[PDB]
Amino acid sequence: CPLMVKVLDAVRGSPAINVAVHVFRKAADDTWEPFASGKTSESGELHGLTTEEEFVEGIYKVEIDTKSYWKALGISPFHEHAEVVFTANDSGPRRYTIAALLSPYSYSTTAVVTNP
Amino acid sequence: CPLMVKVLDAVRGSPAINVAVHVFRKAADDTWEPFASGKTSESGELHGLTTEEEFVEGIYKVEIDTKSYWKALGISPFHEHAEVVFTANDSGPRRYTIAALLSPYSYSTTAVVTNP
Amino acid sequence: CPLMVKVLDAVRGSPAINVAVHVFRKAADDTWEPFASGKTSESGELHGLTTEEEFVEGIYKVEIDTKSYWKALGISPFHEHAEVVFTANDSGPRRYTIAALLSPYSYSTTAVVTNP
Amino acid sequence: CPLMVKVLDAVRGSPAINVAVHVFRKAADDTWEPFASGKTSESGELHGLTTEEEFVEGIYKVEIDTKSYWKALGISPFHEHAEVVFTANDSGPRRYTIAALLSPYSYSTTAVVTNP
Ligand SMILES: C[C@@H](CON=C1c2ccccc2-c2ccccc21)C(=O)O
Ligand SMILES: C[C@@H](CON=C1c2ccccc2-c2ccccc21)C(=O)O
Repeated sequence: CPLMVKVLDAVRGSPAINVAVHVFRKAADDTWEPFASGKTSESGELHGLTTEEEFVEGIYKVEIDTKSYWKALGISPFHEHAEVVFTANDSGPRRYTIAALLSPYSYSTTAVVTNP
Repeated sequence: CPLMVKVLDAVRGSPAINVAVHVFRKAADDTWEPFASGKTSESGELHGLTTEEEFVEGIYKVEIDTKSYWKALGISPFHEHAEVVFTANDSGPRRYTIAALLSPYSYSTTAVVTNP
Repeated sequence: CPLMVKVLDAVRGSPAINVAVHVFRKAADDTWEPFASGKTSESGELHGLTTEEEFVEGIYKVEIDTKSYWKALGISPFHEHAEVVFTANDSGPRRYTIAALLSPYSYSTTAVVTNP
Repeated sequence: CPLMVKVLDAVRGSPAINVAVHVFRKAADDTWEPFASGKTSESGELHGLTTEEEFVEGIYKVEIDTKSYWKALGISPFHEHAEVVFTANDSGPRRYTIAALLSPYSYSTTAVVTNP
C-alpha cells in the first residue's frame, strides 16, 4: 500500500470518519485525471487507494472533502476542502502517508514518506 | 483590504519572504480563472490583492508557491504548493486573512475572518 | 517590545480574546518565578509584557490559559494550557513573537523571531 | 495501553526517533511527581508507559525533549521541549494518544482520545 490517507478531528480529538477523499493525477496535457477515491474508515484512515504498479511517477492531488464533514456535524467551516498536491515516486517508489488535522477554520497536512 | 495573505517559515522562525501567491476564482464552467497575484513582502504579507468591489461572493483558491520557496533555501520539500479553497460570504466578517505556516513536509493554513 | 504573544481560535477563525497569559523565568534553584502576565486584547495580542532591560538571557515559560478560554465558549477542551518554553538569546533577532493557534484537542505554537 | 506518545518530524517527513519523553503527575501538594519515561522507537512511537491500574485520574504532563532531538541533527531550535498538560480519566478510563509534530521553530500537539 503505497498511499494512505489519515484524517483527524481537532475539535473532538477523534478520527474523522466517513470523509470523502478524491485522488487525481496530472495528465500529459496538464489536466487532472481521476486516479482513486474512497472514504475514511472508523479509524479515520483510507487504505487501498492504489497499488505499487499503478502508482507511477507523477504529480498527484489528494482532495479531502472537509466541508461536508463539518456540515454533517452542524458546523459551517471555512474551507471547501483540504488539498494536498505533491510529486510522487520521482526518485523511485516510496510509501506515502498523507495526514490531515481538521478544525472549522484551519487545517494542517503532513506527509510521512518511507522508503520500502 | 478584504483579502490578505500571511506566510510564516517554521524552520527559520521567520516571515516567508518572496513567496509567490496566486488567487483564482471559480468560473461558471468550473474552471479556475486568474484573479490576483503577488509575492510576500519582507514581513511575509501580501496586501492589495483585491478590492471590496471586485471580491464578490463565489469560490476562490489561494495557491501559495511553497516548493520554490524551499528550493531557494536548499531544503527538499514535499508539496508543490499550499492550496486554500473557500467560499466568500457577504453575511460574515468583512476581512479574510489567510495565514500559512510552512515546513518542508507539512503546512497548516488558518483563516482569520474579522471586522476592521 | 522584545516579547509579544498572539493567540488565534481555529474553531471560530478569530483572534482568541481575553485569554490569560503568564510568563515565568527559571530561577537558579530550577523553580519558575513569575515574570509577567496579562490577557489577550480584542486582536488576540498581548503587548508590553517586558522591556529590553529586563528580558535578559535565560529560560522562560509562556503559559497560555486555554482551558478557561474553551470553557467560556462551552466547548470541552483537552489541555490545561498551552506551554511554550525557550531560552532567550542575545545573539539572535531582537523580537520574539510567540503565536499560538488553538483548537479544543490540539494546539500549535510558533516562534517568529525578527528584527524590528 | 492507556497512554501512547507519537512524534513526527515536519522537516524530514519522518518519525522522530529516539526522542526522550518524561511523564509527570501532579501530586496532592501540587508538585510534579515523576510518573513514567522512555524514548520513541523507530516508528516515532512510545508505548508501554503505564497500565490501566496505575493511570488513575489526575493532571499529567508529557514533556518531549525536542531540543536534544534537533541539536543531534545539527539544528538549534527555539523550544526547550514540547509540553502537553492535561487532566486524564476524570470521566472514567480513556485511551490517550498524544501526538507531536516538530519543526525547529514550531510544534503542534494533538490528542486522540478513545473510550475503550
Ligand atoms: C494579521 C492576522 C494574523 O495573521 N495570523 C497569524 C498566524 C496564523 C497561524 C499561525 C501563526 C500566525 C501568526 C504569527 C504571527 C503573527 C500573525 C500570525 C490578524 O491579526 O488577523
Ligand atoms: C503517518 C503516521 C500515522 O499517524 N499520524 C498521526 C498524525 C499526523 C499529524 C498530526 C497528528 C497525528 C496523529 C495523532 C494521533 C495518532 C496518529 C497521528 C505514522 O504512523 O507514521
